[PDB]
Amino acid sequence: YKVLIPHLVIRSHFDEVKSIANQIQEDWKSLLTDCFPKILVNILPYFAYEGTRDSGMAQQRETAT
Amino acid sequence: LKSILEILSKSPDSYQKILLAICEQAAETNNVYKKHRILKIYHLFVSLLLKDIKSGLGGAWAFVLRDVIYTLIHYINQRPSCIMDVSLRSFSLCCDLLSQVCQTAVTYCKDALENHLHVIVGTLIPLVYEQVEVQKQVLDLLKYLVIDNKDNENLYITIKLLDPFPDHVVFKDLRITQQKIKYSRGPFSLLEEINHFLSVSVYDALPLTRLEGLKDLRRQLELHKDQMVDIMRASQDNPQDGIMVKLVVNLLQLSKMAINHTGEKEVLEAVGSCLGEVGPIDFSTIAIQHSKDASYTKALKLFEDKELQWTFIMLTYLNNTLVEDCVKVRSAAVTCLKNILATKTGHSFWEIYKMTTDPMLAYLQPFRTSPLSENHDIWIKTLTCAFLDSGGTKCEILQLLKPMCEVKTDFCQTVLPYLIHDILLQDTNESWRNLLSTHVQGFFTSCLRHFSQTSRSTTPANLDSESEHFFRCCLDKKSQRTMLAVVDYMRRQKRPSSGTIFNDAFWLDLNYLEVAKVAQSCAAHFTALLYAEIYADKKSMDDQEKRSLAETGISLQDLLLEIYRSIGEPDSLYGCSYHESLYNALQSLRDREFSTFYESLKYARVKEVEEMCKRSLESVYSLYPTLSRLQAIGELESIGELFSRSVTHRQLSEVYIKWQKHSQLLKDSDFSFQEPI
Repeated sequence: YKVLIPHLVIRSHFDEVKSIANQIQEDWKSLLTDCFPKILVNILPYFAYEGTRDSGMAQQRETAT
Repeated sequence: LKSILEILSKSPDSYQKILLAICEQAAETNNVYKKHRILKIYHLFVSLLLKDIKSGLGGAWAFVLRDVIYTLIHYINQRPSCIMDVSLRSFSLCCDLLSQVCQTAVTYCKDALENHLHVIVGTLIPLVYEQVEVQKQVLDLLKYLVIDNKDNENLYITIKLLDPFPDHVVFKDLRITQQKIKYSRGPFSLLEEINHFLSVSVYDALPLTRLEGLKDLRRQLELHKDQMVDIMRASQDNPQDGIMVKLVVNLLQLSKMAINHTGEKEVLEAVGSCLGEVGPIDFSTIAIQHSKDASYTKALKLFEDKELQWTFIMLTYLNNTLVEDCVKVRSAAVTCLKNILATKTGHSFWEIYKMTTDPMLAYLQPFRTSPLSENHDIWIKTLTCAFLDSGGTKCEILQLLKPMCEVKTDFCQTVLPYLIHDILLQDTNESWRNLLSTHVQGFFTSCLRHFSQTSRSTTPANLDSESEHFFRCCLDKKSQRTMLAVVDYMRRQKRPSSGTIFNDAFWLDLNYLEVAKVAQSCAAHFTALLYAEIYADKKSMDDQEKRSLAETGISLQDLLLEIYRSIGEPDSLYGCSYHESLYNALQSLRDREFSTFYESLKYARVKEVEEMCKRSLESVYSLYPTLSRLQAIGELESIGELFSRSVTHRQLSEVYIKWQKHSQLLKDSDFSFQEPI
């Protein structure tokens, strides 16, 4: 859990960065990976919605990157 | 992957826009709902994480900054209503850092375009009603005029294009005089004929310039350090013979004559920094030797009246909030801003929101916002021994008083938020550290009734003895002893007694030599005379007690006589390398056709700068010798023209008329005033 929280933040950041559609095959693979990771723990979307501070931090990190 | 975010980050921008719009703009909607203040703090931390290499990644840093600026400009609707002061502070900090770090042959176009975007925002300004800090930052930006390139001057003109806008003439009539007087330099086309016309219009619509000139000087005093105003002000006011006449007429007043004192304070400001021309700036005042009847300095910050609306320690709460607002510089202060964000404890909902909406600062500061373990206090009273051992006898007063801060962090469990803020604030500088130390120690030791009789009656005396016994510090022991001011003013609230001497007896250790000798070393007559009278009264009371029951006290009269001799008053004294300077001055002034007049003027300037540096604390009398030296500088300036150009018709007669006028002005003087003259 203590590392899954940061792992969940990193996975959200990676999905936000790889949800592009320029490259067909890479984009489809990244979208499938993001869809499989959201339903992996089965509480990832609810946790991301409840974590307003985590979402703000992820948005700030994406803007800085 | 990072190269796309660095250079190719043009289509990823619209991609992230589509991402945040997938949920019907919910991302930015929640960002606006949460006021995005935490997001701006995170962006400030990211910007602080920068500054590793000026070149190289500097381009990517500028790209990220421009992207943040674009995302900030994308919505202008509720940004002025939500947050403006923090954004203005960040912009001012980034601009001054740019101006201080920029050098020759640098990629200045990126920061030039950033400043262009800032000016575009300032010109758009949907809420055209701007505040005073905006104009302050504008005036601070317009200071850079000497080493700027031609393109930079063109950009500064494009910035100044906001000046000829005739809407909201209030701030114009306020600061156009300052904007014009900031042009004291000579080589230019002055580039602001419109601003000069506006200044002339402001000066002519009100056909008066004498006392409103001093009022404009007062309005200039509240600006920043570098002004470069006094030279032109003196050159414009000194030829006006009505100023001194009306001052002599209005000599029947009682106060408000500290113009020269405020000028000297502004000169004492920013001494260790560059631009040492403050000396020659102040030396332009040749209309002197008339502001008298001023014993010493006075008080300031009249906001204390509005501060004393809350009866309890909430005044100290407001003072702490003001200090927190003042701590806004760089790293180790964004942690203070996070602590401010953490001040939303139970007290914020209980007592803080009582009267934090009426005052002026409360119109913009607090609306952005909105129980711990317990221990004992015996080990700290035991460690007071090592606390006293680490008191003084060592240099580096910063890390010498840091142990005092570590000892004061021991929470006296009476009020929670004070201790919470003391524990959270471990990054501030020594001034704020000493202020918080004095305040918290005083209040909590006054709240302590059982441990103050033992520790707070012996430890301070031992500290004073160790600090006085031939082991002192570089003037910081004075700021340490400033605790006595809080003891005499704020600490006397609790323990209600009709006697202030009794309150001082309850609080302090009642020493007799560990304070008088400190006052004599500090050369501050105020506390010297105060504690002298207090100790005289205490000795009288002790003698009365001894008679009722039935050094060395008597020699203190010699110390009192020494104090009276150190004051400099005629009723207090007895009522109870200039030879070489004159030599070189005469040598420079022993030839009529001699070009060393400028050399003599520079010598006089250097000597007066040395005299100013030697005159510390700006509280001792006898500034009239330096005033007469300024008069002599002016006389030498006049003689340099008289020796060269006396042709047409008796200009020396007009010079002698001016001399007679000056002598009539100096009729209100005495020996110590006229003998050097």
